[PDB]
Amino acid sequence: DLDTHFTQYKLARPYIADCPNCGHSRCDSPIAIEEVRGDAHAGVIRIQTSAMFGLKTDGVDLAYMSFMNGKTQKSIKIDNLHVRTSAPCSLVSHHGYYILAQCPPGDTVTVGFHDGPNRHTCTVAHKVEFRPVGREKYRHPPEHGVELPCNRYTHKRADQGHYVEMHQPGLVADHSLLSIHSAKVKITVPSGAQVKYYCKCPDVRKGITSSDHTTTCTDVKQCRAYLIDNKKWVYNSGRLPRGEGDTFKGKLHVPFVPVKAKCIATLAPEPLVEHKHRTLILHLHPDHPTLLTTRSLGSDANPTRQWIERPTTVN
Amino acid sequence: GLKTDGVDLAYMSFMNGKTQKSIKIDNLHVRTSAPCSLVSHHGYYILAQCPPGDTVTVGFHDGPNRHTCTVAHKVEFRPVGREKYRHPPEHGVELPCNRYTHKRA
Amino acid sequence: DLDTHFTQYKLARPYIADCPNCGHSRCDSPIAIEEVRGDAHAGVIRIQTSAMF
Amino acid sequence: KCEPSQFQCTNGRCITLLWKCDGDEDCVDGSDEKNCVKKTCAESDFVCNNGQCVPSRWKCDGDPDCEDGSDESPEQCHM
Amino acid sequence: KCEPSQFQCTNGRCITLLWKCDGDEDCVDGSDEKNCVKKTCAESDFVCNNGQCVPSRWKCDGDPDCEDGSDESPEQCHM
Amino acid sequence: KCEPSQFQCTNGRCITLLWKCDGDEDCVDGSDEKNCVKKTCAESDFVCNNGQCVPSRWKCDGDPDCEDGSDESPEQCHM
Amino acid sequence: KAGSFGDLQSRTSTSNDLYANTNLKLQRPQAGIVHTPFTQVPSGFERWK
Amino acid sequence: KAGSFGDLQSRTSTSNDLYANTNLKLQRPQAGIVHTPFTQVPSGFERWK
Amino acid sequence: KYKTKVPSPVVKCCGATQCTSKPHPDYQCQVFSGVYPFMWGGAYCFCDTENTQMSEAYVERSEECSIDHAKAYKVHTGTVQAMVNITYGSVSWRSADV
Ligand SMILES: [Ca+2]
Ligand SMILES: [Ca+2]
Ligand SMILES: [Ca+2]
Ligand SMILES: [Ca+2]
Ligand SMILES: [Ca+2]
Ligand SMILES: [Ca+2]
Repeated sequence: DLDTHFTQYKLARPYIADCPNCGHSRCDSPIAIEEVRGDAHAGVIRIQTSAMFGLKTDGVDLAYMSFMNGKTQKSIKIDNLHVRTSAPCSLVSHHGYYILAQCPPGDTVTVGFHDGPNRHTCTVAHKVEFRPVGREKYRHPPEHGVELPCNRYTHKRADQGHYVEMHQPGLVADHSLLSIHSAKVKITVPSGAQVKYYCKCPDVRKGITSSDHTTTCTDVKQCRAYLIDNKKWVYNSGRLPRGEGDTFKGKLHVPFVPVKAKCIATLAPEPLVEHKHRTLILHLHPDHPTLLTTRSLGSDANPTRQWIERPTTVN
Repeated sequence: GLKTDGVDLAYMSFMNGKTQKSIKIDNLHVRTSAPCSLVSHHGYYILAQCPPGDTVTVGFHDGPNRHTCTVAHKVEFRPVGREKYRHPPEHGVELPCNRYTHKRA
Repeated sequence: DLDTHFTQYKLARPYIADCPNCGHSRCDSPIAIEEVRGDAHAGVIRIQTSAMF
Repeated sequence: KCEPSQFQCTNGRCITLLWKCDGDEDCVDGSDEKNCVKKTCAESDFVCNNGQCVPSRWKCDGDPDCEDGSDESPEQCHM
Repeated sequence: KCEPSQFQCTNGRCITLLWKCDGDEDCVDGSDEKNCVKKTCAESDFVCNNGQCVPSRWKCDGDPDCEDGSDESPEQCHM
Repeated sequence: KCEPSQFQCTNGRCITLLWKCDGDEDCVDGSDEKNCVKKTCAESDFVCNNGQCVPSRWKCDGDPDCEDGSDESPEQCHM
Repeated sequence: KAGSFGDLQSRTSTSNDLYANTNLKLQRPQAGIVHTPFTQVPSGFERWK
Repeated sequence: KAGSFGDLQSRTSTSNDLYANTNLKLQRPQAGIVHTPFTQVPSGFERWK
Repeated sequence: KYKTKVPSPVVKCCGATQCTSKPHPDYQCQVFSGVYPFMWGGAYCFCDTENTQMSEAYVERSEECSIDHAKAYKVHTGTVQAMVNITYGSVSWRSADV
């Protein structure tokens, strides 16, 4: 069932963190790229974001995602969610904070999704590359060849013993809930949000309220506000401020853990052998850079090793 | 930014034949080797942040028409400093550079 | 005339054949790229598929 | 045609037993997601009218946590 | 202003004579596709209501083959 | 927080004073463009009913140069 | 030599007879799919060019 | 030597005692944004491979 | 291959903060003063030009260490054994390792 995998992820919520090159001027993005993993053997990468995929407030669904604008969590159907590095990658799966994709090599990682006329893009620099399997340096997995042992990120969202922790969110500063009532500033607290305040208009008047609390000073610029929401936890990123007290550790499983399976490698064309007195001549005609290693079966091996890129003849 | 009646930044004007058409900017795209991100546009001029490559294209969808043009122009990434990076980092050392203005003046 | 060049393609049908890398795991698709021909001088190419255009 | 510790759907492809109605249709026809029993809900959670289990802390907080909204109905919470 | 083996449309461009009424608009207005005669059907093909040539093997096959659906009419196929 | 020769938007960001309500929302919420007085129109231009200014030469030329069409109205043009 | 200049020789431009050695070798199909994989050295006319 | 082969040594794959010197140096966050930057030398295991 | 984990940094709005010496592989801790951070929805707080950001970090092994890793061995000379195939007379071949 879906509830087994989405058990602890229902207790969590998205967040807004710092993203460099979100548009052109490094805004605060609803989806923020953290900790790209790209060390498989088929060019398949795993991207962890700050949004939530495969989750809706009402119920779990694989065609609905959850994100945050302001302080309100919004749910939008996944319509155009794209990952591109230098060409548009074909994403495989998504589960909570994580996206799995199959990307061509390049120097950047980009994600984006629309809801209405918005764009919501984040780009984080990261050098991904294609890692072939075997002794031939191909640039794409072939139609046919020889099976070789390879390790790749599986597309199953099971537990598999790997965990990450989630924490209570830190105070979040909202400036939209401070307004002037008639000539004094007023605090609007939505649904028991317990807004903290800090005024230094003639002096310090720090304190915690839960309802109304019209502050007795003039300007909105000389007072700050916060918000302690404790309903849903968040993953402790490095782009979020920590809490005040001691914070418990959660246990959120990493869905797409690395496994070891099978990979397809290219087979080189057969060389043409010519026999001479104590001499072996190989006419090699390769299409990819190929490795040729020889040795002798005597007391000294005398090993040779060279990468063949052009059609050469070796004696 | 011009619609033949006033100033509106979500509108563009072009010519088909001898009639000055004017539509709304729906999908204006500039790509070099990956689709670039636009910054601003004012009159004849567009400003965009592009990856390196050998071609510069720009097109716009009027109705069902495509209306694309391409020119061969080699654009390179130019790092500032004594390290040759291929994309500006999240954190580092601030150094003086020269870029085109964000504003229209 | 347009009907002259379609006097033998009318009698043919598309077919479903396997191809590598549909999405992630190499399905059987109505589109199946065979014999990409790129021996041109301007970068132009001709692609033969299994669908009908 | 595989080991009895493996499962085969109506197409013929053989998958493992751990992929039996786990939520993902592994083979083409998706018959692996058809015939299995529904698990029971926890005692510490609150049961909705449609059966969506929510934690008991989320009951009577002034926010919808269910599709049917039975966790915030006046019948289930005296106001 | 070109060779007699070439054809010139009204704009001024010159195309070859093989590109006259062959199916595609080559220059802007497509004047080569405006004034050209129409050839007959073959003797082995059946002519539908709109004039399309379809083979007689496809006649009364139970499936729509013509544009107007005249290949499966009870008027032209005695039932 | 910054120099009085720099403008501080109400979020907290400080921009320069040459960027004072010049058309672009330079801060996040766009409080820069809200409070500055409107500039006068040119004396050699015809003032439209919507505040726009079009060149006199363009008046009664048979082409609508205004948004509301007040430059080609029969009340404003005597034929 | 199948990869240098004479991997495909025809007596005229439209001759029916054709000499061709290219080290073409058949490969086994894998995992139960219908395709014919082969393996051969690249062309000698491209390598000469 | 933090960059060649022994920059991360553990006795067992399920062990709990780790030795790792990777020249990890924290850096100052700039321009008033909430992030934690650092710098360190590249892994010796990926260099050895 | 290692993986470095960064916890959430603490932000003291106007004051000072210190950190202890936690037992961790390659543990690092610092204090940066006068940052004035800018989150979404305005600045974080009011106490100008003196603050404190901790931003600790520490390293750990990665989740790919269970799949591919290099094992370090020290050798010492041991046994040599072989498998022989033998026959004699009218008795057929029988094999056993020695
Ligand atoms: Ca399943
Ligand atoms: Ca509730
Ligand atoms: Ca034509
Ligand atoms: Ca028929
Ligand atoms: Ca402005
Ligand atoms: Ca006019």
